[PDB]
Amino acid sequence: VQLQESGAEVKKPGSSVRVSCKASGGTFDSYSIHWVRQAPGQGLEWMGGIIPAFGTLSSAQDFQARVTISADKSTSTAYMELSGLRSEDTAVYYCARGSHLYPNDALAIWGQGTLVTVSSASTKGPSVFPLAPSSKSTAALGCLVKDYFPEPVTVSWNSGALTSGVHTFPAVLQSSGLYSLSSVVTVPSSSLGTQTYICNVNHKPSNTKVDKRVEP
Amino acid sequence: VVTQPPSVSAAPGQKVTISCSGSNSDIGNNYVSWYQQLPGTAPKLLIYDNNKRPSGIPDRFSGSKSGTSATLAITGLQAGDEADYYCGTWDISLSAGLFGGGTKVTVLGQPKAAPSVTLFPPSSEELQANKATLVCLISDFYPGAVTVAWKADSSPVKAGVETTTPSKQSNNKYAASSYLSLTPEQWKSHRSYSCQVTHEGSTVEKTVAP
Ligand SMILES: CCCSc1nc(N[C@@H]2C[C@H]2c2ccc(F)c(F)c2)c2nnn([C@@H]3C[C@H](OCCO)[C@@H](O)[C@H]3O)c2n1
Repeated sequence: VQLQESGAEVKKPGSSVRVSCKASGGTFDSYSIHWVRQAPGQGLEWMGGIIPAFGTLSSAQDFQARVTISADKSTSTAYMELSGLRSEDTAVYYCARGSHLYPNDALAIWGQGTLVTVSSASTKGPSVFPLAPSSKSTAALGCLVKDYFPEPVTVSWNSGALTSGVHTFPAVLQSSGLYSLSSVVTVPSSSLGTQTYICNVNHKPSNTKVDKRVEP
Repeated sequence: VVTQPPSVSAAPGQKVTISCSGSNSDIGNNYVSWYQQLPGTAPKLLIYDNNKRPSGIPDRFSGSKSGTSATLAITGLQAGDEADYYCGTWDISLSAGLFGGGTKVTVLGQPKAAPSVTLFPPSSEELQANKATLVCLISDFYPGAVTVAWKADSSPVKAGVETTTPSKQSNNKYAASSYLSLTPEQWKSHRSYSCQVTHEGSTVEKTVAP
């Protein structure tokens, strides 16, 4: 009952993106799959949909000569391909599975969404530094994720074993044109001497993952 | 075009309503669904087939549909209901999904909370990479608006400062972050750095001495 999507990447104006959407249960059954985008800070916009079990598909009129939707049964993955990318195509591309078994259908299971950035600027992976806990900082500790492009960066702690007290901040866009962010976690002070803390930083646009040890 | 008011507001525990207005081609001859988008998250289905709730959705959410109009009602409004709500519909003649513009729900009169300030000096790793960044974390405050100012010793520093717009923590209070990037001549000369946070006219300042 989960739809899986990546981070995910950087495109020059005029190029194309293929956004992937994988069903966790190994089937689309007779449900529909839809693609919905959202430009940063703006509304939702429907792009297209398909009922994989039947191959029946439709795309938004505003994207008919630019959008192609398809479904791969072998890996229960749906794909949307948007061509002729423009600055205005920078958006998070969500995939959502329908509620109706094929007409009162709705978008019931949503993916995390993939951010597509349309820009001529080059990709840059992050530099990750520890924000070590001390008597000066329960204790706060974290990771500083510096100077990367484009967004996003995701941060997990101890490969997902640490979720309580985690706060990942939005990124800051510096004068240089590069982003930076920090992820912080509040932990029992005693845990500082009983366990290790590793922040796992994922920068899907540069296909980079950094696992950074954070020591007191 | 399906329309919604851009915003709606009420105090905690109060009832709020959001209406979606469309045409005979979309809402008029179809069904309306409603989506909740909490800050920094994917949309979530609240209501489908006009008035049905998926399992797990609080019963404080209800839906209704009359002609070319549809309404989402939220009873006993909580801080955790602050989000953007969208109505969704299908127009069979165009075989296309349509969304309303979205309505931002604000929960007014929440309890005030002064910020706590945590300041990290540059890591030995970054210093070894010939760079120096101080990280100021501002947390547990309400309302979600602060001004952050830095000092190096007693000197105000504007260059090299970057600050995030506050966003909610899991406990519904706000947090923000601020960064001070330093030159090697600033790091070799200053004995202390300070992150000054102004919230509702009062200031909380934390100092670090490397
Ligand atoms: C051909 C396109 C197949 S996907 C599809 N999806 C329908 N409902 C969409 C999910 C619900 C929806 C609700 C709110 C939104 F904001 C949103 F973006 C999406 C849907 N409803 N009717 N149809 C028919 C089925 C028929 O397929 C032909 C099979 O031979 C075609 O006439 C569609 O209009 C839907 N198709």
